[PDB]
Amino acid sequence: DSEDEKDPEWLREKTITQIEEFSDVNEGEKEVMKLWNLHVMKHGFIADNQMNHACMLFVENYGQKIIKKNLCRNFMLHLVSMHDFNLISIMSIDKAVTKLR
Amino acid sequence: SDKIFEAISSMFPDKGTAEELKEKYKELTEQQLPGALPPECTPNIDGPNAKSVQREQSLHSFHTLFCRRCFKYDCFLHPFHATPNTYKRKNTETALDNKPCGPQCYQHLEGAKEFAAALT
Amino acid sequence: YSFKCVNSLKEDHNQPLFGVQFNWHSKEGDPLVFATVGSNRVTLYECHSQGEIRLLQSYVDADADENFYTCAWTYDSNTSHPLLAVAGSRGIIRIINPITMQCIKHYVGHGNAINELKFHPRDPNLLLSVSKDHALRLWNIQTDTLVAIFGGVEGHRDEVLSADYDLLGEKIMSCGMDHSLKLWRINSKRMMNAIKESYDYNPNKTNRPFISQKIHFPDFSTRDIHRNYVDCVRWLGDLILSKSCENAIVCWKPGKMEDDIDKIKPSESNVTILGRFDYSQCDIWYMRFSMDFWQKMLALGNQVGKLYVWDLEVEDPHKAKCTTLTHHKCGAAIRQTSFSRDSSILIAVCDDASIWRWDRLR
Amino acid sequence: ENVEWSGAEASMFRVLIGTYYDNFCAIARLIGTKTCRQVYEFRVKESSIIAPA
Repeated sequence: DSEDEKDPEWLREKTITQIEEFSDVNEGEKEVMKLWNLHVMKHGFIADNQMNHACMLFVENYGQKIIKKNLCRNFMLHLVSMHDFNLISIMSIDKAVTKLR
Repeated sequence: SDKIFEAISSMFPDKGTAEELKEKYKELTEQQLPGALPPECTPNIDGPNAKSVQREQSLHSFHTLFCRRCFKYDCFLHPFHATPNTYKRKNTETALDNKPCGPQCYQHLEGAKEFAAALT
Repeated sequence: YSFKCVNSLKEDHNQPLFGVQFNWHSKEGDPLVFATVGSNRVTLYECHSQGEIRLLQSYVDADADENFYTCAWTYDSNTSHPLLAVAGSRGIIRIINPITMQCIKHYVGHGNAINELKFHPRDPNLLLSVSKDHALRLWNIQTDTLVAIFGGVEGHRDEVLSADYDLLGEKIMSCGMDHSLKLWRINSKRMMNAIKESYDYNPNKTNRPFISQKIHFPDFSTRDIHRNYVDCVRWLGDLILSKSCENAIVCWKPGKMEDDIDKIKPSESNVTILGRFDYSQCDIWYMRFSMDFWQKMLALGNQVGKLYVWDLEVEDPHKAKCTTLTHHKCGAAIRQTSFSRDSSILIAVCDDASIWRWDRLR
Repeated sequence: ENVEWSGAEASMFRVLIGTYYDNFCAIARLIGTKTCRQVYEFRVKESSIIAPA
C-alpha cells in the first residue's frame, strides 16, 4: 500500500464544478465533456498513437450510460471536433457508432 | 454612470470597478435574457428543440474549449489563448469507390450517380 | 435579573486562565461542579451556598511547557462517570477520569495549538477539535479512530479559531483569522455511513488502516460580514451570531429572509443581516460569550472588567436590553462566561488568575 | 422526395459535409433520418446551392 496514484478525489470534484460555472453551454455538452475528461484522468493518455484506442475504450466503458443518457449524437459531434484536431481518422469515427450498438 | 461608478468603486472594494457598473446598467436597461445557450441560442442535438445551423456554430464551443496538448477541456495548466481547429488537411485521403449504396442509393440512379461527378 | 459578587478568588501562579465549564451533566439535585484550566494546571471546584466555593482537585503537567486552552464536560455511556478533556499549545488532547483521578486517553494528530473542543449534543463519543493547522478534525473517542478532516483546496487559509454545533447536531459553523466563515454538514448520507463504520472497526481484524473521510468544500461561505478577525460563533435556532474586534456583535441569516436554511445552494452568494449588538472596549481578540441552556440570556466578558448582559427574549435587538454588572477589583480582562444548567450562578475569569462569582437574584 | 429532415439532422448534414464532401452512403448511414438517394437528392436541393470548395 503506497497511498499514492494519479487520480486524487478532490480533483475530479473540482473540475466538474469548474465546468459548471460556464453559462454558454448546453447540458448535452457539459455532461459529455465531463464524462470524457474524467476518463482521460483515469488512465493518463499522452501519446497521440493512443487516441484511437482512447475513444474506443471510452465508449467501451460508457456505453450503457450515453444510451441511458440518449446522448450519442453529441458524442459524434465530439468525434468530429477531435478528427478536426487531427487525432482521429475517418476510418474509426463511424466504427465508434458501430461498436455502440 | 461613469463618475457614480468611480465613486462606488472607491467606497466599496467588493464592487471596485465600473465594469460591473456597466454590467448592471445593461441588466437594468434591457432586463431580458435569450437563454442558457448563447445570445445566439445553440440548443443541443440530442434534445427536442432542434434548429438546423451551419457547421461553424455547431462546433464553436468544442473548438473554443479544447486544449490539444493535455487532450482535455479546460487544461488546468494551459492558458486557452490559441488558434482553433482552423487549419489545413489532406482533402483527398479516402477510398472513393462508387457502388450501390442500397435501395435508396445515391448511385444506381443516373441522376445523382452522374450529378456526383457533375458536383465534383 | 440581578447577579451579585458573592465571592471572588485568586490563584497563586498568577498566570492567566481561559476556561470555565460547568458540568451540564448533573443528575437533578447533585451539587454544582465546574472546572478551570490555567497555564499548565487544571482546577476542580464546587459551588456552595452563601457564595462559598470549595477546591476539589487539581492536576498539572510538568514534562513540558504549555498554556492549556479549552475543556469540555462529558460522561461515559458504559458506567456514567464524568469525563473532561483538555488541550493546549502543544496540540495534544488528553482525557481524564476524576473518579480514578487519571488520564485514560491522549490524542496526537495535529500540527499546532488547539483552540476549542465541543461534543455532538446527542452522541457522547464524537469530539470536534479545532486547530491552527487550518484543519478541523473529529474523533470517535471510543474506538480510537479519526473520522473526518475538514479543510483542503477549499478550506480555511489561516488559523481556524472557533466553531459551534447547531442546536440539534447536524450542522457546524467555523470562523478564523481570514475573515472567513464556512458551513459544514453532517447529515449527508456519506457522512453518517462513515460514522457508523467508525463505530465498527477491529485493528486486529484487518491488515488495513481505517479509512477516514476528507472533505474539501464548505456548503456555503462568505467574508462580507466583518472587516476584521472573527473568533466566536453561535447557532441561534436557525440564526447566526458572531463577534469581531469591531466592538459589535451581529446576528444574520444566509441568503434572503425567505431563504430556508436547508435549501441553500452551495454557490449561494448572498446573506441577510438582521441586527447588531453593541458594547465597549473589546479591542483585542480571543474573547468569548456564552448563553444559558435555556437560551434566554446573554453574557459577555470585557477588556476593562465590566460586563454586558442582554435577554434572548422578544426584546427587539434594536432596543433589546442593556445590563452591566460591575465590580471595582480587577479590570484586566475577562475571557469567558458560563452558566449552570439553570440560570442560578454565573462565573467569569479575569486575566490575572483570579476568579469571580455572581449569584443571580431574579 | 420531401422527407423529414430534422433541423437537428439537417445541421448534422451541414457538419457531415465538411467531413467527406462526396459520400452520401456514409453521411446518411450516420444521419438515420434521411435516405442515401434523398441525401443525394437533398444535396441536389441544398448542396446544389452550396458554395464552391
